[PDB]
Amino acid sequence: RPSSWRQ
Amino acid sequence: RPSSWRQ
Amino acid sequence: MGSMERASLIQKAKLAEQAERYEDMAAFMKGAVEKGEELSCEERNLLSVAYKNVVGGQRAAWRVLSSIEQKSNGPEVREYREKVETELQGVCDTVLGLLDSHLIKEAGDAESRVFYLKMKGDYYRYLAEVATGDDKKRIIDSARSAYQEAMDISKKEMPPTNPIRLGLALNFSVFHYEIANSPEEAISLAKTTFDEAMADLHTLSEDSYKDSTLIMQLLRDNLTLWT
Amino acid sequence: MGSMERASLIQKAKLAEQAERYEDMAAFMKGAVEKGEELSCEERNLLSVAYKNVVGGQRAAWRVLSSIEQKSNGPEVREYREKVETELQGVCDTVLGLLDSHLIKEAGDAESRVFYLKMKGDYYRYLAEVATGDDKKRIIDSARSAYQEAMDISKKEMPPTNPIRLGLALNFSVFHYEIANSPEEAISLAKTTFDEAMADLHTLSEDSYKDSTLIMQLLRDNLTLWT
Ligand SMILES: [Ca+2]
Ligand SMILES: [Ca+2]
Ligand SMILES: [Mg+2]
Ligand SMILES: [Mg+2]
Repeated sequence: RPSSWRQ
Repeated sequence: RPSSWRQ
Repeated sequence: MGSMERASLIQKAKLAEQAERYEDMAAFMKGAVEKGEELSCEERNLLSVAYKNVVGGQRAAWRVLSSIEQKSNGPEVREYREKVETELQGVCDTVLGLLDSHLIKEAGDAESRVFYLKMKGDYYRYLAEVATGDDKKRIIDSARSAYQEAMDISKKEMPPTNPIRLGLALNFSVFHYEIANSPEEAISLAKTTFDEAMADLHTLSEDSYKDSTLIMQLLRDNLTLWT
Repeated sequence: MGSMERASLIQKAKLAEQAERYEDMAAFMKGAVEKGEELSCEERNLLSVAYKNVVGGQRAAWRVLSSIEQKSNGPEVREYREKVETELQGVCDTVLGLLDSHLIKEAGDAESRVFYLKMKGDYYRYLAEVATGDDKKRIIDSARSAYQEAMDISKKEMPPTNPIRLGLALNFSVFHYEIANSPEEAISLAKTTFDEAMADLHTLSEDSYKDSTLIMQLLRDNLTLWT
């Protein structure tokens, strides 16, 4: 559900 | 460019 | 996949579809085909969806790399395009091998035989998209011959609104436009297919009407692109 | 990849990225790492993007299958979830092996050492997501230890707006919330990270401001989800 780092 | 069949 | 039950391979192909794991899906359906029994309508669709998604991703990658390669004209871009191209050809050869051993020869009903011949036309078309050598004309004629047999059966044995008949005509029209350099043949086929389907819609249930009109819209989209 | 030039592997990794062929990308960057030279900033990003996309697809598939498996509770769903799970663990083990042999021990600069330790925390976190056995606590502590070392270095050596420092804090906060069952730690870390970055934005160029605020927005999105 939560956002981790993404390019 | 043109559409072929797709599901 | 030789040691897995046929029913387990089919079940796992459905799971792989839900997980968007199309390479797994294709391997499971290849294993199911190699059990040697004919495929049901649902099972044929699973086979088709699996390999269409695998080769569809390879075709998309090949076009990206081919475009980069054309703009460049070291060896790396050509080498990597060739690698992707070889893997695509391998997938097409695998599908064609399943059709030839022995799906087509055991397919007696119009619905199955036309489905597999459409498939054979499509995978020769994908081979044609990347072909540049001595056999490119033969590859094109192999696609044409498979599509033509499927068309002849579909016109005698299926109503004009049959979704497989419609999807076959759609793809054979794309073959004419994109591969055979016959855009007038492509347009005529799409228009005649659309018009005869339109005149048969009155015979259909609401659900069948939805199936047929969805593919007719793809024929319309191409005609709008082409005219 | 032993027989390909390092520069050719890097070039092909960039081509694979453009073609969205992330498994190829990861194999090319694995080959580049195995040449034994340290990685540049750009090269580290290519390594990370490649494996994040590969394992990201596996994680998405694992969650689809795990959900189906939970709703079911034959062997097929469990068997296929296990297959995907094993392939994911293999990819995580490969990345961790590259970090351990020998990326981390040769990384002396803050930017490279923090980057690789963040990576080590992330791939242990992905192992933790699927872990259920004797070593699940040890897997969690391995993620925690790598993240903690990276945090300690980043706080001493990098400004609060540094994108790697921000992305590390973002991911360690997700670790706290999702893996360590420490939602208050997750919220406090996200808030303190956001607030100290906000107070340092005035020092940045327009381009650096854009980089930092983009990751701060991800911290904000999580705080909004969590509070
Ligand atoms: Ca038969
Ligand atoms: Ca060094
Ligand atoms: Mg070739
Ligand atoms: Mg397991």
